Amino acid sequence: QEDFPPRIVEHPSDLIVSKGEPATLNCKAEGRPTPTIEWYKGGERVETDKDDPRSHRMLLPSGSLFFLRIVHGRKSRPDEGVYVCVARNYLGEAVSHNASLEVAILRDDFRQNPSDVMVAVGEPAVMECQPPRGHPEPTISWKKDGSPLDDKDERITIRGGKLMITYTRKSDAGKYVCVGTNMVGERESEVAELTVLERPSFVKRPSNLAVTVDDSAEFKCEARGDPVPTVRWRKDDGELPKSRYEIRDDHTLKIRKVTAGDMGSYTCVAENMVGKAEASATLTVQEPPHFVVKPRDQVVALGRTVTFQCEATGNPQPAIFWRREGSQNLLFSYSSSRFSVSQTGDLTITNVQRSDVGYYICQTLNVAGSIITKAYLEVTG
Ligand SMILES: *[C@@H]1O[C@H](CO)[C@@H](O)[C@H](O)[C@H]1NC(C)=O
Repeated sequence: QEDFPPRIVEHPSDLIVSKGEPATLNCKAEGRPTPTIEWYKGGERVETDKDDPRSHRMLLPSGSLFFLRIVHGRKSRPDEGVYVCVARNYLGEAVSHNASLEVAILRDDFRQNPSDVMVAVGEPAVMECQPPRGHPEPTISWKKDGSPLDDKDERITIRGGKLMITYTRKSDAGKYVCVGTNMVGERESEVAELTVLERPSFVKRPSNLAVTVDDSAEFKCEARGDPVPTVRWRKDDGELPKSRYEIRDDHTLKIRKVTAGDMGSYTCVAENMVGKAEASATLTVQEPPHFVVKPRDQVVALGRTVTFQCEATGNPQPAIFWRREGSQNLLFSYSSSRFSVSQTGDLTITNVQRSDVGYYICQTLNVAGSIITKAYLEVTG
């Protein structure tokens, strides 16, 4: 067929190429005679090996341009740019579509590094990140203690450049890093430790104690929490007894040679940086009984009613009971008879008879002590 002008069949395609690696910008054209190919970087002639065999750019018989390496530095940049191939034969000129030849880049320092988080168990946890500068744009991923982290958990959600934990479990604690990845490689960010702190609480709390005079007293107290909580005893109404207290290694409070006045309430206090827990117990000093009111010997006329007063005060409130001098039968606060004992301790004999004559013993007792006193009854006409 009679000679024809050039017609570009294949055009050069845009290309992003890794730091120092060969590149190929394809360009095929038809025409008779075979059209000579020339490359132009923004209109300027590209000096190839088919111009000077010292240039790192090679023009192929297939009309394609091969780059043996990519030149990108702080002083020179002759490979990066916009290219067009031109097919020229006996009569005619063909110009192709343009193509880009950009160097792939990925910097070191991050646009935003993940920061540490100190939360309580259950509180949500968020982590912010932005990858280091890079073209094409780097893709964000996360790692927990070397191993890669997944969105798989219902709570864990990775969106854009954020990490969200809806509720924290102790198991989420650890060292976290943000990974930026494009074609150049990977960049692992700065370590952002996440700590799951527990508020203070009591494993074993104090028990209310009743202890008599001169005996020692013990109040047990064990606490938990992360970080390990400091444990310190209080005295709600004053201070601890100088030279009479001792805080053991187990955290238990001991008051030696107890004397009334110690009688009150003591508090165990557990405290850490995330919270504070308190627990109370009372100490009961037990004083032996003493007679407020003692019965007095009295004469009652036949058939009338007599009351013998007996009132006592001790710690705890001491119980009271009567008994006739020779008898075994003990009289308490209610079968019924003419004899009765009031709640406060008084004995009342109703419709008296000559048989009722004699001493009536009053007896008070509590865990600490016991006291006795009597009074005579004289039945007359
Ligand atoms: C590349 O071709 C486009 C048309 O697709 C044109 O807009 C642009 O100016 C050309 N680029 C250069 C640097 O000449």
